[PDB]
Amino acid sequence: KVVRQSKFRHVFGQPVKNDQCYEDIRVSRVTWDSTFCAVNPKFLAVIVEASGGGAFLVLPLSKTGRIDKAYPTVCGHTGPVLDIDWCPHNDEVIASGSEDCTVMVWQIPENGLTSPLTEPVVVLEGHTKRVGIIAWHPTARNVLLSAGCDNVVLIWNVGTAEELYRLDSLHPDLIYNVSWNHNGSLFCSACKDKSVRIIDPRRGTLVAEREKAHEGARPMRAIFLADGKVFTTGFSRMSERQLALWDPENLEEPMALQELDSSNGALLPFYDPDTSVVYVCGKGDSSIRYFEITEEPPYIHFLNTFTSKEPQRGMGSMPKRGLEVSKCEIARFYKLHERKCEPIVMTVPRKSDLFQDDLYPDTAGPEAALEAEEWVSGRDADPILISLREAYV
Amino acid sequence: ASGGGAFLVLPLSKTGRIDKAYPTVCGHTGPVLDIDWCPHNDEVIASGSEDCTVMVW
Amino acid sequence: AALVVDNGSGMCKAGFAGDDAPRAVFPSIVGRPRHQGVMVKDSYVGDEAQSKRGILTLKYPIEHGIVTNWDDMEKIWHHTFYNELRVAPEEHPVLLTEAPLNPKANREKMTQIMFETFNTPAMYVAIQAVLSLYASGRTTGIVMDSGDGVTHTVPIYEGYALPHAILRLDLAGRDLTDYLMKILTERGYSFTTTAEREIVRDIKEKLCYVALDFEQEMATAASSSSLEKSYELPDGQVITIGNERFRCPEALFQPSFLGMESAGIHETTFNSIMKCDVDIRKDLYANTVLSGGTTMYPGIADRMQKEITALAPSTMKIKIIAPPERKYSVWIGGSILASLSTFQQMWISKQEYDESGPSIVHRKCF
Amino acid sequence: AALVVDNGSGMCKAGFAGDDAPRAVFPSIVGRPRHQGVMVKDSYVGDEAQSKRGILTLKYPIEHGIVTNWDDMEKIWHHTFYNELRVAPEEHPVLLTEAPLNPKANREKMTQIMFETFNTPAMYVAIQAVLSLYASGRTTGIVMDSGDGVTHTVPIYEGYALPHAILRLDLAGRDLTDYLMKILTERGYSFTTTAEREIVRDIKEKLCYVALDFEQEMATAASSSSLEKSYELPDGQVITIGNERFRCPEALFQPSFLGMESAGIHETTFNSIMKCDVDIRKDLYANTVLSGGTTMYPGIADRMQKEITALAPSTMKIKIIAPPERKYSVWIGGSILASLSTFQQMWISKQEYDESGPSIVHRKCF
Amino acid sequence: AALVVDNGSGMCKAGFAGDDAPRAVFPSIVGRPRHQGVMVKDSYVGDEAQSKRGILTLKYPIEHGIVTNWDDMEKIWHHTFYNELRVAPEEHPVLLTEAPLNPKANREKMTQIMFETFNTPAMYVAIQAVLSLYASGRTTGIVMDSGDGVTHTVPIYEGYALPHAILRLDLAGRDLTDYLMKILTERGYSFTTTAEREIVRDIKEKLCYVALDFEQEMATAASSSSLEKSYELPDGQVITIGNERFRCPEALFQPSFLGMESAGIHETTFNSIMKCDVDIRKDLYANTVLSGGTTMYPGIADRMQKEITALAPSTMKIKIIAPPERKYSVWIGGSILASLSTFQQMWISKQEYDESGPSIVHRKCF
Ligand SMILES: Nc1ncnc2c1ncn2[C@@H]1O[C@H](COP(=O)(O)OP(=O)(O)O)[C@@H](O)[C@H]1O
Ligand SMILES: Nc1ncnc2c1ncn2[C@@H]1O[C@H](COP(=O)(O)OP(=O)(O)O)[C@@H](O)[C@H]1O
Ligand SMILES: Nc1ncnc2c1ncn2[C@@H]1O[C@H](COP(=O)(O)OP(=O)(O)O)[C@@H](O)[C@H]1O
Ligand SMILES: [Mg+2]
Ligand SMILES: [Mg+2]
Ligand SMILES: [Mg+2]
Repeated sequence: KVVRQSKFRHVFGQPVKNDQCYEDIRVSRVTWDSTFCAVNPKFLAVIVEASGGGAFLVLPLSKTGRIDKAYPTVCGHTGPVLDIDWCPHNDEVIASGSEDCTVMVWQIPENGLTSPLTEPVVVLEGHTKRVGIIAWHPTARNVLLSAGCDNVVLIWNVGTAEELYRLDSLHPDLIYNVSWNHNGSLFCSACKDKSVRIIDPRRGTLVAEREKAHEGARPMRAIFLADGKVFTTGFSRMSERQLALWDPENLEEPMALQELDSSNGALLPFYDPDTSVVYVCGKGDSSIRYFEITEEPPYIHFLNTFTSKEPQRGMGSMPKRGLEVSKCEIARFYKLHERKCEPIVMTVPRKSDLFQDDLYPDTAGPEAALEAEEWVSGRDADPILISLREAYV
Repeated sequence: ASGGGAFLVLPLSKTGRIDKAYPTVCGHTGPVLDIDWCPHNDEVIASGSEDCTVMVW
Repeated sequence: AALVVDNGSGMCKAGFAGDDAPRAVFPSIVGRPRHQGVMVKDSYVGDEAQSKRGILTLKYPIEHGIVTNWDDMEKIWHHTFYNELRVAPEEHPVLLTEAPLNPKANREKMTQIMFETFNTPAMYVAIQAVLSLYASGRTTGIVMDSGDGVTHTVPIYEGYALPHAILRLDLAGRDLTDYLMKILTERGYSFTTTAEREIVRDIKEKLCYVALDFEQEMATAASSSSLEKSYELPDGQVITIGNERFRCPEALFQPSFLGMESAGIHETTFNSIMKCDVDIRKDLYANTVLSGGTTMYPGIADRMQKEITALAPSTMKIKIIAPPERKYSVWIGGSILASLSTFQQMWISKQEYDESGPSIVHRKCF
Repeated sequence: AALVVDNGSGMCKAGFAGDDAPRAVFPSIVGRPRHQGVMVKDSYVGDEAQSKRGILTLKYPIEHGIVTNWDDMEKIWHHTFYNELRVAPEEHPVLLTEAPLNPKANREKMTQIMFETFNTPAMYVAIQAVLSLYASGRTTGIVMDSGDGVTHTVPIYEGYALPHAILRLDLAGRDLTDYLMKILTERGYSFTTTAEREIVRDIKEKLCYVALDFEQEMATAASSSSLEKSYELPDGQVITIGNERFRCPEALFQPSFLGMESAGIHETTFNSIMKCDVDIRKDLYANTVLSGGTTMYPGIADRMQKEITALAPSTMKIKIIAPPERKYSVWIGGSILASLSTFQQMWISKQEYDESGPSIVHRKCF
Repeated sequence: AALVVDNGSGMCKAGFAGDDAPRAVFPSIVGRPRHQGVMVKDSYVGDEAQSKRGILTLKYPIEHGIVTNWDDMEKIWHHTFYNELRVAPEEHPVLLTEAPLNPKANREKMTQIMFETFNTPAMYVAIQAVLSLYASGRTTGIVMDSGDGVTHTVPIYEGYALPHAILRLDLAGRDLTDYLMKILTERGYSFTTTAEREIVRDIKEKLCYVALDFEQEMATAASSSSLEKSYELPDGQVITIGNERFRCPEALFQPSFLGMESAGIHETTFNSIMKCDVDIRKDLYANTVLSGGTTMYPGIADRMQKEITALAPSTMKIKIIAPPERKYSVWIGGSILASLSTFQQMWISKQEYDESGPSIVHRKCF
């Protein structure tokens, strides 16, 4: 009664040792506000600065320490790379969007890169402007979403290089981010007109829209939760960063609205469906704040904040399959400095050294539920769940 | 003194902390070695320095 | 209804969050009989031990801020919840106070006792010096907390503490009480037993004061009877003390009276300020806050201002803040803190402690 | 109402076009706490960081004219538009300044930030040395812009710049501030933290000067106390400095004091003139313009005239132009340029940048 | 028979040129009585002050490499020549050692005392870091001289010093002794007086070590008693310390433990190398020489190698040279230098000093 019932009220962040970091990495200098980093249990992908065109550095997780300046990179784009996203169903497939108005899908060798990679597997050319948004389908296999600066959202079939759907007359201004829902049947997007839109891609219709979700003119984000709600980070009229929770069945007023501070930089939300914990990481900030989303009011509970002395240029989150379960680790964040990638370990303090069933429920596995052909027909399936107990040592 | 030589002359009533920029008797070009008040004049003092000169103030 | 417990070396103040003054203030003593019973309770804690101290041997479970006996420590806490506050400890969250630079082992035992013996639903530990700044409504200042066991100087600037500049002086009220006993023998009064120590402590709290100029006061007391005062013993005898009124508190500013090599409270406060950054010393000079019962002598604030002014540069404004309620500043600041809506995130649940241990208490605490 | 923003290594000057002086001048520093908060903002930029520097670690986003952290660089610009000027960047065109021989990558990042992060309607980037010539009302001359990060010598003849004759000297005010810190230790004063760096910088800006004859000044300081000056620290302590007043600025003319192999500012200016064509050296000798805060030392113009005269032939007339407002010459020239009727053709629209990219910025800019 | 005197902040080493080890090594302390004599020498210097330290107030004439009292400084020198060495100072030339970047005023006073007070026939002052490199038999390398008052990093290449690359760290053995005193209170042991400072210093010199992995060592110390050691106090009491063995030396690599904003000795050494020319950094990486008593911790060479390797490029070979006799490297190098045939030209006569002054001492010395 005195203390709100929670398991993550004492989660603390702890950066890894110096020898476990990645140094001498020329991180990208693009003003586009993206994560600049994508990490799977196998490789680490960081967008890097190239003299000509664009490239991103893909290196194995075991390759820590100082990185050679002549290390091979994935340099195939003729323009700077904006977004990178690993395939959830294939640890060696990554899609990258660049300023050359194209989307390329790459195949990474098992042991890494020995020579520079220039020829991709599939080149997607459907955008007339730069593509800064990429999101793989959580369930359907080889289904990729790309949203360029032409205010056009495209659904691609990576296997057949086919454009499944085209959504043009749905965003009047610049699109900030696009996030799929749990099953993959819907996706939410934040636009420059301060409007949150829930759109069905297979039907091309607007499900729900909230105009002026955040009154500020600064960039804002919108992501989908596991239970089916929308968590948005934005700014107020007084240039104060806010967090909001929206019900897709009732958007007249937000369920929650909390103000964090008055600093600049867009807030990038990192959602963990297993723990229902949202990690808010602002660009240029030196702190990581995590909040728990529950049904009890005010539906947004501040847990704690990890504080550092160096601002972050980007940040990627390791999925559940790559975490160290035996050490009660629930999240790992690869914080990007200007010349270094510093992993940060989020650990739930527990006296017992055994496997914690409550901390690790069943998580989505690397096996696709449906296929591209099946998903187009209208089939909906939940992600296949695996057990994290086998990872205990 | 950083350069030359000087000695601090202050009234007996001026007690407590003394300002670092308090005026001194800085006329010698070398460090002052000895000072002696005139017994017959409480306002006359002679000083000897490393510049091989004796100055009466 | 959260509980605020400020347990010191000599006195224990307890109450409820939101109140203006502690509801239960009793001495932190445990008395045991030293004679044999001839007519047909083996320990007394607090005021009941003070009313029967003639047949008891009084012992302080805390000495110099160090708990010398944890069995007697639990008696003080048990007496607080059940006999003084008359509440169930398992139904109210408890806010506790700790000395600056408190060892983690001391905090672990205090946390373990509250959660395992008294089964408190929630518990938090706060720094006494920080709480003293809460009561004065300040975020910047240096707190000179002089209690019964030890004296501490904690500089705080804009809500940020400077542990490297925290200085400790092993000289407090109990050391002054023993010094008064020693110098009262020179006047012909002999106090030796532990029961008579409380009598001398009452004399110290009622007749002692800090002289602005010790040498002038000593000369005045040697040529006049104006400074003379009388005290009535519990058995009706009246004792009379002269220069001992200001000689006993003088050991605070001249620890050499007790054979101590350390410097006085005025120099300890000045040295703590000098250990801070140069850009924050100006704010610490004008925000010197006095806390604790030992700082309750009449004229101690004027002497503190005069002594620090002679040490600080002439361009600095020395301001000694001595609120009339500073004897309970630590508790009042804790009551204010425990009532803030933004403090509810700092509570540590009993269920969280069981599954996590004392590691979550070292974090969330400073 | 066009904005003129002059961002340097140490100071940022901002204001409105047409004004005679910058409205906002604040240090280009970002401070972050280095202690732990104990009382119930993770970064401070500009003056608010200077007022809290005791508990902060001050860092310069620009070092040696190179932006070492673009995240902190955006904080300076955000603090300029919203906290200093209190204007909306999307409603006013912004005129920016760039160092001579500015890398194209540096200009691309600055252009991208203003058009995407701040969404400015129009933007233009001008050369600092060219703008400093505008303030003096000249079209021909060599500008020695010595600031906080780097010293530049830019010869301009009849409105035509000579990039091949532009010389760079990695020695500016910040290097002199560090040198003053090193030589102040010889007098017994220890300044080590970043907070004390700003204190030493204040000493340099108030007590330092350039001696016409360094050897004679050293002899004068070694046999007299007339060159002594006193400075009061923030904590009220007073320090005295002697020959360090003119020894610190002497590193500008004798870089060997810092272990540097390069030549002094007088020789760098002369070498830049000799790199030009013979027919234009006569006009550059008589039009030597001093710009930046590092040229504000008393007597630097007389020393510069004496040193250059020795290097130059006897028949050439050496004239050093040191306007009293040369600390803000870059901003003043920018406000003059942005107020011209013929400058409206040099603006670059946000819409033009979105459809053409940074290619149109490399053109129309020098 | 020339004399080699190596006077430091904490210890004074003296002897004769040509010997392999100093003949007299005694603490650089001056003790004065703090009680009143009741039974029918007002100062004690060196070992006699250490034997009577229970009734004396021990004071160091040198603090942080700065002589805070020249009257007590002459007592150390007088005790050196007459009590320890038992020689006449006027019959033997004296070779003295000075800290890097020594102020000229400090050198003038030392020269004046040796010639006017002790009337030495000849005298010379050498840099401690250079003498440390003499003992190792090298002409190229960077010397990390950490002692009792201050830590210095001096890079030398082919016998040429680089004063601009010399870095200073205000953190040495005495700061670690005070830190051990602070963290020993968390274990229940109270050391406050100056006499107990020498006891804690003895504990540090006997039980402290540097952990290769600090966090791993803390985990080992928190789950086992293998890192536990016992120390016997002079009065027979036995104290026991655990993780404090490696926590106290860790302040060298993490100065934030003391609230200091500066960097560790590993980064200070790395930063000094980076301040040198690029063509000489390779030789400095492989010739890192440790000197002083503060570098005598077990495992400090391995930790320094690991920390510097993480900073330097992977293609550089990091070699830390830690000779077993490095506690006396400055004296041993001075003994070697004073015995060289090509050194007799560097002596300065008393007659020359009388007719010329300290000017001839600033020359012929670096
Ligand atoms: N009015 C007073 N004048 C002088 N001394 C006092 C006064 N009131 C209390 N004291 C002394 O102050 C000491 C410490 O009181 P307190 O602050 O309760 O200690 P603690 O910090 O251990 O709780 C007591 O030993 C008492 O003798
Ligand atoms: N009166 C002064 N005397 C000497 N130096 C000064 C003075 N005023 C400013 N400076 C120096 O000028 C430097 C910055 O000057 P300025 O060129 O105006 O800005 P920036 O170099 O940051 O563009 C500062 O580092 C400061 O030390
Ligand atoms: N074996 C040891 N282990 C750790 N520290 C030591 C050891 N021996 C001496 N020290 C430390 O070295 C410091 C002084 O060393 P030294 O360089 O000889 O003195 P100085 O710097 O005054 O010349 C002392 O403070 C002492 O604590
Ligand atoms: Mg108390
Ligand atoms: Mg400038
Ligand atoms: Mg030494």
